[PDB]
Amino acid sequence: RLDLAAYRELEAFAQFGSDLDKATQAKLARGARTVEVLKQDLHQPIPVEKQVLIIYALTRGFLDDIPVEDVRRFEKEFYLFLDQNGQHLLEHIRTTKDLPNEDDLNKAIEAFKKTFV
Amino acid sequence: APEIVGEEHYQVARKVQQTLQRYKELQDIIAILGMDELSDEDKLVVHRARRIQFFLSQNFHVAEQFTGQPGSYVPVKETVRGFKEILEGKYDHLPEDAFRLVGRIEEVVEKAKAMGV
Amino acid sequence: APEIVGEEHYQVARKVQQTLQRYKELQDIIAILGMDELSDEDKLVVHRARRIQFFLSQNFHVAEQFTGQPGSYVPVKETVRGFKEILEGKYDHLPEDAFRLVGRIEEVVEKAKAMGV
Amino acid sequence: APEIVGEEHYQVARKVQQTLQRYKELQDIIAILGMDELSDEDKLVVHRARRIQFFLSQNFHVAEQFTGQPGSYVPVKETVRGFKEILEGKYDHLPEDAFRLVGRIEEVVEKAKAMG
Amino acid sequence: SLRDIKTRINATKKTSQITKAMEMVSTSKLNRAEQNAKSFVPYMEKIQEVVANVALGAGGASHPMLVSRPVKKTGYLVITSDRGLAGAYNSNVLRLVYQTIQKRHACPDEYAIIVIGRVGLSFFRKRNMPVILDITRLPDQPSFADIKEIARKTVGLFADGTFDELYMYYNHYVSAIQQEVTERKLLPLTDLAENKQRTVYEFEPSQEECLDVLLPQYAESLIYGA
Amino acid sequence: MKTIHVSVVTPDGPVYEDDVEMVSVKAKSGELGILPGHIPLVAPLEISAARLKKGGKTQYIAVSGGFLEVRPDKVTILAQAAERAED
Repeated sequence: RLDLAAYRELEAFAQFGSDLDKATQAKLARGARTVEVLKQDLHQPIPVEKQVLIIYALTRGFLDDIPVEDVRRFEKEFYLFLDQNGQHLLEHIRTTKDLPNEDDLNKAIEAFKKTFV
Repeated sequence: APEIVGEEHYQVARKVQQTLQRYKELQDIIAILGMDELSDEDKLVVHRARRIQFFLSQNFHVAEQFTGQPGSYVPVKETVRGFKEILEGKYDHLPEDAFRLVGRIEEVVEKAKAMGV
Repeated sequence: APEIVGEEHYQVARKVQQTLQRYKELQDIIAILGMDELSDEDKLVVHRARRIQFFLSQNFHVAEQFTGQPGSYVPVKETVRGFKEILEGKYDHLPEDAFRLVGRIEEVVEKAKAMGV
Repeated sequence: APEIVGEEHYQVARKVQQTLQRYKELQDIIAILGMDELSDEDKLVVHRARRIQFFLSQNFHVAEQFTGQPGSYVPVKETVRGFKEILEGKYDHLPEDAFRLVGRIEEVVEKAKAMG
Repeated sequence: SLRDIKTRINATKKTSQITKAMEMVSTSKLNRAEQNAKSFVPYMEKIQEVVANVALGAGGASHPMLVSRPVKKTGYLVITSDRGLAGAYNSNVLRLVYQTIQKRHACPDEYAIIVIGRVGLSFFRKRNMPVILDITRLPDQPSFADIKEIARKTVGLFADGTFDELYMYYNHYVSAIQQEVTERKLLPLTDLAENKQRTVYEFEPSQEECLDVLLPQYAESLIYGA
Repeated sequence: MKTIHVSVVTPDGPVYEDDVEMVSVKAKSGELGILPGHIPLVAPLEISAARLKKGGKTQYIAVSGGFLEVRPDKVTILAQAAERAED
């Protein structure tokens, strides 16, 4: 929520990117990616655990290496990777309604990035 | 309603609407600040929005007493083709007035030729 | 319009109304950005419309009891004369304040001289 | 304004309002240029204005269920006193954080002494 | 009507946000520009000291640039911006130049125009003013390396004889609110500030050979300071 | 041994401030060497590098058309562009 609000109040400065300080450039870069990840296709629901995991990936900085045009595809491939080998994380979220262990989560996200292109 | 059009036609139709939405927002900016500041980035949007908007007009068979012309009948394939060309920039060089009150895009090319392009 | 004025006085009256109409068109943009963004020929319109607008005001006999200034009676020929010279540019150098609350066009000259121009 | 406060308390309250208004205008320029350019001249205003803005907060009795703070009741002549001191610069040496979420001015001195 | 008022409100809000961003970024660019001017100061001071010494302290009117000659035509150097939305910044300088050359020139061949920035160039293409040299973007940083060539050309035009006096018209910065139009005579160097101090001066070339390389660089440096 | 402060200045800003013990330039008259206490001397330079010696160690600074201004206590280089060797 914080990132989205800051981006909305910064929108008018985006036209002038070459001139901004690095803090504002960071805020704009985060806002563009947040807006990308909040997109969705009609009639395609997502499970809550997958929603939480992708939002965690966004807000923890893992997604700010990808170009804003790869964010949707990254999300899709990440879901497939989770289906294949993040079953312990998915099960832990389903059962405890809580975030999994941060170190294991970070390892999973970095491992997926090691195979993204 | 995405399916039928969905592969070819839906992508062209939504890209036309996105271009015309941006041009509305630009029109109040455009007047004062905008024609200099927009002239680099956003004039690429405005230059195509002017042409897309002129090409959406047509000459009708029953409107001859109003237009001095006979009418035209455009099949959907040719429509979708022509708008895809204009969005790809194959016609950015032709004058914007050639696009007015024609049928097929070949007719735009012919009218610009007659104008002396 | 038609008869009486129609030759001499009609040309002056229509030139006055045309100038005040164009000033009224510009006033909208003058409000936001001032006179710094006008074209050099559209700046002359403002320059002379201010003079014409101030010269249309007058000092009345009955307003002496508000203000110690005695009023003035101005003939139609002098009225037409004065507005013709202002429209030609004969007094484009005088401060606009010399035109306020006077009778004949000569009083503008004397008032500016009194003001110290 | 007029009667009661109008002699003592209205002079203190008007100085508090003028100081916080000045800081709001400064808040736009402070962000880029003003971090350096305020830092001498306007830091005298900003350093005191942030301490006034923190001292206006308080620990509520009802807040004890959110955080373990007993909460306090501060009389009008004590708040008039404390703000007069801060406006006089008695307490500028204390960190801004010492002024936060506290009762009378003395507890600011105690909080600062406890945090160093 | 109510709908028209709603549309006007939205339009006015959109433009206000854009002018507010354009204000803050100009505020940043002003701060960087002032620092950039202060950066240049030691070199501007050293060359002026040495020039005073060499030309006035040690010698006399032996170089063409120091010597007044009767004026066969004068060149006007005017610095204006490349885009609008500044209040009177360009119109002031253009007005001063136009008025001065109108009041002290009768026929077009008496003068030439060297201009910087699109706005002044257009102001002179309007009318039929004889503009000899131009440049535009000077991407205000112009790394300064880009403006070296326009400066050498103007000095060389004076040198070859096409000018007898050369002037500079530009806005001078006082503060955020006060920018004062300014005219300075760029050549000849008819008035040089004195200082007494000097060090052990060498003579690998002569006085004349020293001047032949010194004076053009001093003029180019005055242009860059303006 | 004796030190002299050397300054390479450009219109963009500074470029080198230090007190090396030698300094070899390529001036109009030819190659020039400078020791501390040198008599005042001004001389133009052409495109070359200025060699600076500190403790035997040598330093190179490229100079694009400068002017040398020598004082017994300080030496100034006024170059229109000048970059260090490693820059």
